[PDB]
Amino acid sequence: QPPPKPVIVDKHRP
Amino acid sequence: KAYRGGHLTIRLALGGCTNRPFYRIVAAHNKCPRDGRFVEQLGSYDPLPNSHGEKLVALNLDRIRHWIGCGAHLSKPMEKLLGLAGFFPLHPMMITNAERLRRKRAREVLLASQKTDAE
Amino acid sequence: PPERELSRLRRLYQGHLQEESGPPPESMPKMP
Amino acid sequence: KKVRPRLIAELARRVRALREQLNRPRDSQLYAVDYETLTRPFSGRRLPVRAWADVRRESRLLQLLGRLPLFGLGRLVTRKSWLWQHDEPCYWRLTRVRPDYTAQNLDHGKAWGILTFKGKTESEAREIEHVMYHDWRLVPKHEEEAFTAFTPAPEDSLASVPYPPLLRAMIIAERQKNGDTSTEEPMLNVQRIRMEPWDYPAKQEDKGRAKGTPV
Amino acid sequence: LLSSAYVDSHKWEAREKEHYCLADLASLMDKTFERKLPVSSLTISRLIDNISSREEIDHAEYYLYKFRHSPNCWYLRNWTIHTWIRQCLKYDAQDKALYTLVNKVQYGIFPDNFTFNLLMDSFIKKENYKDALSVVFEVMMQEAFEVPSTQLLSLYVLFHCLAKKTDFSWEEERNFGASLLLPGLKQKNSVGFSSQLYGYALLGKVELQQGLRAVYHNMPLIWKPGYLDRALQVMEKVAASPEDIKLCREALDVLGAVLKALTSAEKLVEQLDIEETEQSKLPQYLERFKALHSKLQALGKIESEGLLSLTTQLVKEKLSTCEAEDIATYEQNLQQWHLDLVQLIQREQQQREQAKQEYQAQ
Repeated sequence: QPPPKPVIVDKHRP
Repeated sequence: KAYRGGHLTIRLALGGCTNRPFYRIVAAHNKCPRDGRFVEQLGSYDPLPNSHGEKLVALNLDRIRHWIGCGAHLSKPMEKLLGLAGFFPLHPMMITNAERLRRKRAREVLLASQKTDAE
Repeated sequence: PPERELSRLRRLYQGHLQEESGPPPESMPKMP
Repeated sequence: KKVRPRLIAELARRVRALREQLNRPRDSQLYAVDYETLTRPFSGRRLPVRAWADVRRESRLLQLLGRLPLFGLGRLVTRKSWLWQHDEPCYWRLTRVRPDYTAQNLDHGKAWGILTFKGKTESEAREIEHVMYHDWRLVPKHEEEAFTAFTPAPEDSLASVPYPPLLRAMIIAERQKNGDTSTEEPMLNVQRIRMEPWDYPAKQEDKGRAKGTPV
Repeated sequence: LLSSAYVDSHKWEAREKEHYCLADLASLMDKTFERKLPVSSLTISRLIDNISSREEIDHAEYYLYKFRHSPNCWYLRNWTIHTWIRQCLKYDAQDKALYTLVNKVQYGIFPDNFTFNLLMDSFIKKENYKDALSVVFEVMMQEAFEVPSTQLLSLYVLFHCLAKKTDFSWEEERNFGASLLLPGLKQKNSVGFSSQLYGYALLGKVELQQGLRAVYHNMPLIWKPGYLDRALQVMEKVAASPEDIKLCREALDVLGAVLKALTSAEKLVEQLDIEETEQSKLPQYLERFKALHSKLQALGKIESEGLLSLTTQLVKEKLSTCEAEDIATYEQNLQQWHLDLVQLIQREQQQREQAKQEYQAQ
């Protein structure tokens, strides 16, 4: 069971 | 010397010389050496039969009852000496070993009978 | 010991059991 | 009476104590076991032979509790050894569970509950021992009514036993010396002695923990 | 099969929700994780409640996974789990809801009975019986058959899959047998007793072939042998019962087939040698079954209708009553959940204000 891949997307501050 | 934890134990301290065992019943700390410091000697035990064919055991019962009531434990051989004396009930190992010895000799009788009868 | 208790020990110690022993002789045998 | 103090001895004592808390090993590390070689990677010590069969078959306590809401609070958990040894229902009624968050599967930790050993229920909940053992089983809810069903048996605990032969003779001899004349046989009040089964759970609170040295 | 009122999400969307940015909450949780500090149950709840996109569900999945691996994992509030399922259904993420449900150990997803019906119904509405089957298994694992609505929905999906399915694996027989035994005991009617008879037949087959351990290992089943014996006891109970209780012929045929198949055809002993093994009792079971089968047929205790046909009629009669009770209790939970959420917000606000005032004094 592979752990979830941490993905971060920044859109709050342009 | 103040050991970490530990307790008093009534055990046998071996004395005498080589091939001449002799045990002194003492009340000493658990962590102390076998023949080291003891609080109070509570008797003696001579495993070798004397000229009368007897094994002499000395039991300072008044002091033995005192130390047992103070929390002193008993070694397994000491619990058998008390059982032999009748101070304590017979230890289960003494009874169990007696049963095993009877079984061992019972099988020896069957082997002896077969040798004589068959041959 | 009861039969059920003996079976419980056999299940508890599978593969490491000795021959069951009956009651010991009432008296100590001697060599003829 | 002035003696040169040992500042470093006190300094080293505090440092070791602090590091043993900051760098304390976790349950997932201490009690991890390699099921192939049956050895713990933390210390490299082989498990006892008699425990080999149960390790590969049964499950740890929090292995079952990791698949239940609230970590299975209020449910009943038993052990395979208790099932084989005792016909009477032996189980724990869980009250508090502390999981090990460091574990990937959250299959390690501590738990508190009410013990019911051989049909006798303790009044107050206390900590549960042998949690890390691969011995636990989970009682189904529908089977709880039949499993929890227990009927007490009348007590036939002997209260008086004969004295050992030498002690009885001395006690009787004491009576004759003092002038007392009676034919009653002295007996021991073994009724007070509450003999317990050797597999009765002990106090997990008073039990220690493995050291932090890794291998 | 659930009514539109039952699956209506207007009540959930009408909750007093405080607006928060996902990125701000995600950044806040990252700093706490780096410092190896516990994460409050209020913080994770705000993150789940502020899901507003399909992409945001993937980001929330990671933090939900991380919250399961946090010291405050046990404090995962129920409404957060219910919101998580609601968000997944809202943004066409049923697979994500199922994936966390299958990995409940890694995510802490333990929905209540009301939420399980919503997730199961979504697959039924789309005729996704393959995914609905897994949900029923999750209910079996979590033992969430205490609400009659869940029991009826589980029976409908299970029996529907049984008709199409022909080849059964030993794991599947254990899963289907366990998933049918649990709702059968709760339902005191013809379908309920048939499920007990049908479920025992599947579990009994695994016991003799795959061993007794495989039946209850990681399963909500007893370790006591005699699943085939308990199958016969169901027939005996029906034989002495009012005319309402009947056993479907399909369940009887399956049990008879299992006995004949077994009759025709690691190494640790878990049973005492004095006790008779289940294998040696197979001829006795076959003789008892034939006598019971003749007795039940003579008394007219056999129902000619199929399991799916009779279950469908049963749903049409009792589902509506069960839905009304669940909806009212669900409304009470929403009122109860709202009060608890306010208390957590107030507790944080009082602590934050108290922290600042003490900081100013210092």
